[PDB]
Amino acid sequence: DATNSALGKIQSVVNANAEALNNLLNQLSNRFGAISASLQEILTRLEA
Amino acid sequence: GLYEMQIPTNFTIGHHEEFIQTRSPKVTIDCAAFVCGDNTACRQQLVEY
Repeated sequence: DATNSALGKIQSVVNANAEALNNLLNQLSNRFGAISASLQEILTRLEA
Repeated sequence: GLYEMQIPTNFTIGHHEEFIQTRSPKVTIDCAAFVCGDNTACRQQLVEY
């Protein structure tokens, strides 16, 4: 309960892993295409 | 007893040399600079990536 170094490292590890996964999730929003990151928006707007 | 003297006598001392790498340069890359330079128009697209 007094800024323990091990707890610091433990939380840092947990956070780092969470960040890695969130970066991957956020990747989906990249919109590499010309219309939308949402497949449904592409599919229901463009010609087949 | 004969053998230790048949082999170059007096217990003569010679030498060898060896080398081990252990390291490499600390290469670092400014991802954004690499992809886009001072070109603001580029950086404004790059942000999505």
